[PDB]
Amino acid sequence: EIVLTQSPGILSLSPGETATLFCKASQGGNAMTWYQKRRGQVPRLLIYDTSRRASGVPDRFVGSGSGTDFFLTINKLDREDFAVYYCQQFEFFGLGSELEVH
Amino acid sequence: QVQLVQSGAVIKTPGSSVKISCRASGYNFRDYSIHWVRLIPDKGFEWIGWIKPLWGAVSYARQLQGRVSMTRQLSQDPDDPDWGVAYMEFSGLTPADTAEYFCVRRGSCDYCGDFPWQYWCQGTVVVVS
Amino acid sequence: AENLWVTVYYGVPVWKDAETTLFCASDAKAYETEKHNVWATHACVPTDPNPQEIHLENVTEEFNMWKNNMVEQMHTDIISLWDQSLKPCVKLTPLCVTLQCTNVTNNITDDMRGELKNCSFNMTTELRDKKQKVYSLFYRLDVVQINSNKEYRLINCNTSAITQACPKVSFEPIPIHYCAPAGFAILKCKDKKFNGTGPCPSVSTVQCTHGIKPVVSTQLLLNGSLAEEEVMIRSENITNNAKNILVQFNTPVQINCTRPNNNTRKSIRIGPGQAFYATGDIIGDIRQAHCNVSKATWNETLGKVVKQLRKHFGNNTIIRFANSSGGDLEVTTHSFNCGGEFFYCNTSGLFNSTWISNNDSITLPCRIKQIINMWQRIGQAMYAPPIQGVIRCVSNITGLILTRDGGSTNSTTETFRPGGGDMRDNWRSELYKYKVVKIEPLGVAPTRCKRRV
Amino acid sequence: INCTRPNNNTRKSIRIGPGQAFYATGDIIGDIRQAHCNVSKATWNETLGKVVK
Amino acid sequence: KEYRLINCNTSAITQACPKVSFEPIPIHYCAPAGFAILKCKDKKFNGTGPCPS
Amino acid sequence: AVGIGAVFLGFLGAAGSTMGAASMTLTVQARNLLSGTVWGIKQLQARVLAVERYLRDQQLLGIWGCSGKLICCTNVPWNSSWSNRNLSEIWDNMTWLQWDKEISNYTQIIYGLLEESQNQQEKNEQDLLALD
Amino acid sequence: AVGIGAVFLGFLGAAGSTMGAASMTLTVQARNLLSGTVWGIKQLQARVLAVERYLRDQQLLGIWGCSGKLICCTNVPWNSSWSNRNLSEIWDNMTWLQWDKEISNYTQIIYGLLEESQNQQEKNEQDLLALD
Ligand SMILES: *[C@@H]1O[C@H](CO)[C@@H](O[C@@H]2O[C@H](CO)[C@@H](O[C@@H]3O[C@H](CO[C@H]4O[C@H](CO)[C@@H](O)[C@H](O)[C@@H]4O)[C@@H](O)[C@H](O[C@H]4O[C@H](CO)[C@@H](O)[C@H](O)[C@@H]4O)[C@@H]3O)[C@H](O)[C@H]2NC(C)=O)[C@H](O)[C@H]1NC(C)=O
Ligand SMILES: *[C@@H]1O[C@H](CO)[C@@H](O[C@@H]2O[C@H](CO)[C@@H](O[C@@H]3O[C@H](CO[C@H]4O[C@H](CO)[C@@H](O)[C@H](O)[C@@H]4O)[C@@H](O)[C@H](O[C@H]4O[C@H](CO)[C@@H](O)[C@H](O)[C@@H]4O)[C@@H]3O)[C@H](O)[C@H]2NC(C)=O)[C@H](O)[C@H]1NC(C)=O
Ligand SMILES: *[C@@H]1O[C@H](CO)[C@@H](O[C@@H]2O[C@H](CO)[C@@H](O[C@@H]3O[C@H](CO)[C@@H](O)[C@H](O[C@H]4O[C@H](CO)[C@@H](O)[C@H](O)[C@@H]4O)[C@@H]3O)[C@H](O)[C@H]2NC(C)=O)[C@H](O)[C@H]1NC(C)=O
Ligand SMILES: *[C@@H]1O[C@H](CO)[C@@H](O[C@@H]2O[C@H](CO)[C@@H](O[C@@H]3O[C@H](CO)[C@@H](O)[C@H](O[C@H]4O[C@H](CO)[C@@H](O)[C@H](O)[C@@H]4O)[C@@H]3O)[C@H](O)[C@H]2NC(C)=O)[C@H](O)[C@H]1NC(C)=O
Ligand SMILES: *[C@@H]1O[C@H](CO)[C@@H](O[C@@H]2O[C@H](CO)[C@@H](O[C@@H]3O[C@H](CO)[C@@H](O)[C@H](O[C@H]4O[C@H](CO)[C@@H](O)[C@H](O)[C@@H]4O)[C@@H]3O)[C@H](O)[C@H]2NC(C)=O)[C@H](O)[C@H]1NC(C)=O
Ligand SMILES: *[C@@H]1O[C@H](CO)[C@@H](O[C@@H]2O[C@H](CO)[C@@H](O[C@@H]3O[C@H](CO)[C@@H](O)[C@H](O)[C@@H]3O)[C@H](O)[C@H]2NC(C)=O)[C@H](O)[C@H]1NC(C)=O
Ligand SMILES: *[C@@H]1O[C@H](CO)[C@@H](O[C@@H]2O[C@H](CO)[C@@H](O[C@@H]3O[C@H](CO)[C@@H](O)[C@H](O)[C@@H]3O)[C@H](O)[C@H]2NC(C)=O)[C@H](O)[C@H]1NC(C)=O
Ligand SMILES: *[C@@H]1O[C@H](CO)[C@@H](O[C@@H]2O[C@H](CO)[C@@H](O[C@@H]3O[C@H](CO)[C@@H](O)[C@H](O)[C@@H]3O)[C@H](O)[C@H]2NC(C)=O)[C@H](O)[C@H]1NC(C)=O
Ligand SMILES: *[C@@H]1O[C@H](CO)[C@@H](O[C@@H]2O[C@H](CO)[C@@H](O[C@@H]3O[C@H](CO)[C@@H](O)[C@H](O)[C@@H]3O)[C@H](O)[C@H]2NC(C)=O)[C@H](O)[C@H]1NC(C)=O
Ligand SMILES: *[C@@H]1O[C@H](CO)[C@@H](O[C@@H]2O[C@H](CO)[C@@H](O[C@@H]3O[C@H](CO)[C@@H](O)[C@H](O)[C@@H]3O)[C@H](O)[C@H]2NC(C)=O)[C@H](O)[C@H]1NC(C)=O
Ligand SMILES: *[C@@H]1O[C@H](CO)[C@@H](O[C@@H]2O[C@H](CO)[C@@H](O)[C@H](O)[C@H]2NC(C)=O)[C@H](O)[C@H]1NC(C)=O
Ligand SMILES: *[C@@H]1O[C@H](CO)[C@@H](O[C@@H]2O[C@H](CO)[C@@H](O)[C@H](O)[C@H]2NC(C)=O)[C@H](O)[C@H]1NC(C)=O
Ligand SMILES: *[C@@H]1O[C@H](CO)[C@@H](O[C@@H]2O[C@H](CO)[C@@H](O)[C@H](O)[C@H]2NC(C)=O)[C@H](O)[C@H]1NC(C)=O
Ligand SMILES: *[C@@H]1O[C@H](CO)[C@@H](O[C@@H]2O[C@H](CO)[C@@H](O)[C@H](O)[C@H]2NC(C)=O)[C@H](O)[C@H]1NC(C)=O
Ligand SMILES: *[C@@H]1O[C@H](CO)[C@@H](O)[C@H](O)[C@H]1NC(C)=O
Ligand SMILES: *[C@@H]1O[C@H](CO)[C@@H](O)[C@H](O)[C@H]1NC(C)=O
Ligand SMILES: *[C@@H]1O[C@H](CO)[C@@H](O)[C@H](O)[C@H]1NC(C)=O
Ligand SMILES: *[C@@H]1O[C@H](CO)[C@@H](O)[C@H](O)[C@H]1NC(C)=O
Repeated sequence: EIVLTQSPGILSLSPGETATLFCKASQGGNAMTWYQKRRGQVPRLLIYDTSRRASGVPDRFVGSGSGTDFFLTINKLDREDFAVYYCQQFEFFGLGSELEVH
Repeated sequence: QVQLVQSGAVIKTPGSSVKISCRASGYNFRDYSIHWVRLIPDKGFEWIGWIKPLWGAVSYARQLQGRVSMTRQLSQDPDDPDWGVAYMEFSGLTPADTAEYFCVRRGSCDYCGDFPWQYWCQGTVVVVS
Repeated sequence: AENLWVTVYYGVPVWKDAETTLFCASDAKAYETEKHNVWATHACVPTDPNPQEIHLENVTEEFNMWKNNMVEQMHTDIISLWDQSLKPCVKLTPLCVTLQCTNVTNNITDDMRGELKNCSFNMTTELRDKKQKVYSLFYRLDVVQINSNKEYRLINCNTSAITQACPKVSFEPIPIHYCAPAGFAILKCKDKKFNGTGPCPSVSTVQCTHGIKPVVSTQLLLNGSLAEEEVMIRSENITNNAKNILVQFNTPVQINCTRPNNNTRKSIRIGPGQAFYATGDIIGDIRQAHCNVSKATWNETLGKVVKQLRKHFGNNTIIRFANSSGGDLEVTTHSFNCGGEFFYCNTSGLFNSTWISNNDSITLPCRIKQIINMWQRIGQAMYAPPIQGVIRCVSNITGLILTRDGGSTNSTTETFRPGGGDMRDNWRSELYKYKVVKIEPLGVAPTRCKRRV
Repeated sequence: INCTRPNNNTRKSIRIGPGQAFYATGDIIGDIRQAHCNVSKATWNETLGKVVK
Repeated sequence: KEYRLINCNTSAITQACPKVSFEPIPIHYCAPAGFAILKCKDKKFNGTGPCPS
Repeated sequence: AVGIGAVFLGFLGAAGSTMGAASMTLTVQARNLLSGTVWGIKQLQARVLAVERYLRDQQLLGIWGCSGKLICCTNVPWNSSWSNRNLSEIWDNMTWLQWDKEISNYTQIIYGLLEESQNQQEKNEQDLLALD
Repeated sequence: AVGIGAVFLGFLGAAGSTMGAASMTLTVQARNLLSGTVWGIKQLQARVLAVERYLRDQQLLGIWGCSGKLICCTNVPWNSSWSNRNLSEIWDNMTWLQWDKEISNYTQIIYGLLEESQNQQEKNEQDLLALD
């Protein structure tokens, strides 16, 4: 079974900067998906097919990567962008990351 | 627009049965899959199963087999051919099932696959004690 | 010299990929059964014998069965032909009425249930004033309980009307040929091993396809075209478990199915010029309609597909099978149309096996529905008339449709299950070898010549 | 120009037979008022002055 | 005291479907190959005669 | 005389080969282009789509120098900035399918160049026979 | 080079101007002529009416001297009893819309003159290449 690994994860930063979370797969060849969950709300789709953005998505979220290694990079951090993030290849799932205000 | 509606929250005794409706409105129901997924604290997400309502063809996960059942009810009239009802049913309840459940539908683009679920319900919290 | 001049060339052989309409045409033997009794001769020019199938050298194109078009218009066209074959036939409006029913005369064990119910009711005669009392037979899957006494009604009379097919028009398939109009061509990959995606190094163009017989079946597709040598599995994304898996195997395996109960039809009149066909007396013992396949050929072909399937999932893997998981009626079992009557036949007896890393015949029982509803349209239910005599039919099982279970949590076994799903996959089992391309003349190239004044 | 009907209305589905729907007009929740239209005074008078001129 | 419908002595009667809406939508007209549509853009043109632009 | 020679192929038969050999046969690729109860509407719109395409091509060829020559030459010099290929290699190395992806960028301009060239040549020869 | 020059107009763009300036552009007026459940019958009869008109015009031009020249000259002298106009004024004074009402009487005869002239010229050159 394909297991995803999440990297750094617990990440505390200030507004106005850029940040990047990392994920690595146990099996290459497939695509990638990124999900945002805020506090006490319903999760929301950011990135499907490893580079494409959904509706209601500003383009300052940029996903990239190849093979097994994928990066999610947000430039120009805002207050609403502090949330929990998930990587997704198939029915499998990764553990998540944490964006906190520093 | 696409809209999903889940049911109200529930507390159950151990070893009980729970039936959860997921009502869909705003699109032609006979053309899209419906997936069921769960969310436990300190667990992340965990996929349960998927159902196509054109013939009700289902599939469940392997580690949850024998304990779940998915049915559907279509809309049969030439007036409102869009709305539809999915039913999930869960038996053999344990205290580890303390979680929140969600029914989802995928995105509707060209390179949209099947697993990138776009539209979500508002989630039903289930407590077993 | 170095002033090369442009030169235009008309009729350069080159093409592009495109999408357009197509052309339906069949043989001349289908016109012998006259007066449009079979469909697809309302809209069929007779095919011209020995069309050209011209061969090509070096040129190599890529194909893709999954985003291929023209299958969509095939699924449209069969539905449209089905609907065009019904409007000249009678409606069954005055039949929705209160039914007085009972059990048929049979020494019934109490725990078994009757598959036949025997009902009587009222019906209008040719005039408007007389009304008569008449009786007929029905299966249990067509009447339900309305709610001392005991009375039933039909299943469909609370959401829709009901149309009887005409007994003139037959149901057997016939070889439909597809052809391109003027200004296109159809390519064809003749490679021996081509899974279904990518480049094919030996192509050939064509003007019309081979014979295609449209049969409707949910699992275990019938009367198909088998591959050359091995047993080929094909899928779109294998690690994705949402997509089905098409298995085409080499040697066909014979299958028999039969209904043994002798039947007598009967003609009730509804009014002026309206006929209606009941099911009268039953001469013989009430047996159960069933299907036979051979044992060892089935086991050997399953060994073949295990041996071929092991390459896509590593060698040391336990592989097993299981029956259908659930859902509506016509997707758990497999279902077909033999002799002008529809069968739904249980398949749990075939998919129970497990496979380690290193004369007798199987029967399976069926059921018979009289009313049907294919394609699950919202207001369209079709009745089917009964027929005469004992019915049997022989066919070749050719292919298979499978679905992997989405097994997480570290299990080495990979079970497989049959799943019918769409009707489109049966056509995709036969149009996996044709894309349609559009001619483009008038190329332009530089060379050393110049037009004089 | 505004126009409105204020009476709240409830539809109702009678069945005629096999697969035939029919829509009646059921109960009326509220006071029975009269449907009407409003226009502004001075704009109407000024435009009529325009067309007279 | 009993009534009947107004139209049931000269005709049948067809119910509209509740699916199909009634609001208008911008219909564009176009000419086929080999014609053209002219248009007077003059500010004052009453409806008859020559138009210079 | 001929024991075994290359006879001819079907239309698009040569299209794998090089352009020099493919230019020997054009008439085969040209002839298979014209000809060889709701369904009648689909057949009729198919046939009129076919003749519409062929008539567009005939008109577009007519407005250049050659109406019905089927092989033309003209007075527009080849700019090597489009193709950057040698003469020696193209007629003995590449196919038209290979060619079209290489010349795909520089289209829709060459057509206008041919239009202007034919127009200016027609008005100049018009002036020539005007003084004649 | 060119700061501001007259680029080109749409089809029928020049048609208010004089004929001398309008004769510079014909290809624009020529190209916009071919291309750019009962209703399908109306569209199909519209399309076949269009191609019927264009084919009639192509044939009527073909039976004269010039098939696809788009500008011709011939061997029929202008009789001044039709037009009674000077050469100096027509190319620098009048429009085609202005022209057509003036030459409206003398039509359907000039066409037959062109027919007979082309016929006699073809049979005489036929006799020339017959003795050749
Ligand atoms: C996969 O493909 C196989 C091979 O074709 C199909 O098997 C055939 O199915 C057809 C059904 O269309 C069968 O055809 C039927 O045969 C009956 C018996 O015919 C014999 O007897 C007559 C009369 O004595 C002889 O002339 C003849 O030579 C045969 O020896 C016929 O009685 C049937 O016709 C009935 O219906 C028509 C309709 O109006 C009436 O006009 C007739 O009078 C008659 O009542 C029909 O012809 C055929 O027997 C099957 N087997 C073979 C070997 O061809 C499978 O059906 C197909 N798979 C599936 C799933 O359908
Ligand atoms: C597709 O085809 C398959 C293969 O045939 C079918 O699978 C079988 O389905 C039956 C369902 O009826 C399975 O269950 C068996 O049903 C029996 C019916 O119970 C009657 O008798 C009991 C008393 O014994 C009464 O109380 C009751 O009211 C009924 O009248 C059970 O009795 C069977 O039990 C057997 O096994 C147990 C355990 O060993 C013993 O204790 C019993 O004494 C008895 O021996 C049994 O449960 C049957 O098992 C299935 N077959 C196999 C091989 O497993 C599918 O049903 C069919 N698909 C569809 C949709 O029908
Ligand atoms: C497994 O499932 C996938 C779908 O989940 C299935 O589809 C293939 O996915 C790949 C993606 O890895 C597709 O490749 C793309 O094709 C499009 C076609 O135009 C290109 O535009 C893409 O370009 C990429 O790079 C660009 C550079 O800027 C980006 O802008 C662009 O967004 C893309 O990132 C890319 O080449 C592929 O077309 C599909 N389909 C097929 C038939 O391959 C895949 O087939 C399944 N199987 C396997 C073994 O993966
Ligand atoms: C489905 O039903 C069909 C019904 O027609 C059935 O097909 C028939 O099966 C029989 C027996 O399986 C076939 O009969 C064979 O005939 C050939 C040639 O005559 C013989 O070689 C065979 O045995 C003969 O020789 C034996 C000695 O070697 C003798 O002992 C024997 O009595 C014979 O004389 C064999 O019997 C028949 O040819 C087919 N017919 C057709 C049209 O297929 C089919 O078997 C059923 N399906 C399954 C899976 O059982
Ligand atoms: C037909 O019905 C429509 C119903 O929408 C109605 O249109 C609305 O009318 C009201 C009042 O005529 C408009 O409200 C206005 O709002 C603007 C901007 O907010 C204000 O400038 C106006 O007054 C404001 O300021 C006043 C002080 O100067 C305050 O005393 C006052 O409370 C406001 O704060 C004015 O109220 C509204 O914008 C429209 N809406 C639309 C969509 O047209 C319309 O008037 C009716 N027709 C007729 C002929 O009455
Ligand atoms: C259920 O099906 C049965 C047969 O399968 C039908 O029963 C038959 O009904 C007829 C009615 O005319 C009976 O005929 C009568 O039989 C007696 C016997 O001597 C004869 O004297 C009468 O003159 C008349 O011919 C027939 O007997 C009866 N069959 C049996 C076995 O009794 C029946 O119509 C069906 N419907 C029901 C029971 O609602
Ligand atoms: C078919 O048509 C026949 C004949 O029209 C129907 O028979 C009628 O059935 C009703 C109810 O079963 C009878 O009403 C009963 O009358 C008796 C005595 O008259 C009374 O004791 C009962 O309480 C009830 O009122 C009716 O008389 C009878 N008519 C005739 C002529 O027999 C029949 O019901 C229709 N339907 C079917 C399914 O058979
Ligand atoms: C069905 O046939 C197609 C075509 O042969 C197969 O697709 C091809 O699969 C191979 C893997 O065996 C792909 O190779 C991979 O290429 C990437 C490119 O970077 C490389 O990084 C990988 O390490 C690997 O070598 C290949 O790209 C792919 N596509 C084509 C056009 O060849 C397919 O695998 C076959 N089988 C099935 C079950 O679908
Ligand atoms: C696929 O295989 C499974 C396992 O063989 C089948 O499950 C079996 O389903 C039948 C009917 O759904 C169960 O029969 C039961 O009989 C009692 C008798 O009174 C009745 O009260 C029950 O309501 C039920 O009908 C049977 O117990 C069950 N077997 C097991 C081991 O749980 C399943 O039906 C198969 N699928 C198909 C389409 O055949
Ligand atoms: C609408 O516009 C048209 C076009 O301008 C007007 O029609 C024109 O009306 C004038 C009168 O104001 C006509 O002039 C008259 O001409 C005759 C010719 O002999 C002369 O004898 C009279 O004394 C008078 O001058 C003119 O002929 C007529 N047509 C055209 C083509 O200009 C029309 O009056 C306008 N207004 C309305 C309300 O229709
Ligand atoms: C017709 O068949 C049904 C089905 O067997 C019979 O229903 C039985 O009714 C008795 C008494 O009501 C019950 O004890 C049985 O358990 C029932 N069987 C089933 C399978 O539930 C019915 O009695 C039959 N009617 C006649 C007239 O024979
Ligand atoms: C099925 O039933 C019919 C109807 O009884 C049987 O046809 C009869 O066959 C016998 C034997 O030749 C004749 O004497 C009868 O006249 C036939 N009746 C009719 C109406 O044709 C038929 O044989 C039965 N099928 C079997 C027994 O396989
Ligand atoms: C089903 O399979 C049988 C053989 O298992 C096929 O029968 C062969 O058909 C071809 C073509 O008509 C003949 O040349 C052969 O002589 C037949 N027999 C054998 C043993 O190959 C049959 O065509 C298949 N299809 C159908 C519809 O019956
Ligand atoms: C018109 O009548 C309907 C029907 O009673 C009213 O809808 C109700 O609104 C109240 C307030 O939210 C709800 O509690 C009821 O459940 C609603 N009923 C239905 C059937 O939806 C509606 O509010 C009325 N319109 C008004 C008062 O303007
Ligand atoms: C029609 O009857 C069936 C019988 O069970 C029922 O399930 C269905 O809901 C009914 N439909 C309507 C519209 O009454
Ligand atoms: C299939 O046949 C082989 C060899 O005869 C045998 O070993 C195997 O057990 C058979 N399959 C099953 C499921 O029994
Ligand atoms: C499992 O496989 C074998 C052969 O089919 C047998 O023991 C049993 O009947 C099968 N199970 C079922 C439920 O039929
Ligand atoms: C139908 O009824 C109306 C009611 O007044 C009457 O005016 C009209 O003449 C009637 N028409 C016929 C044909 O009876």
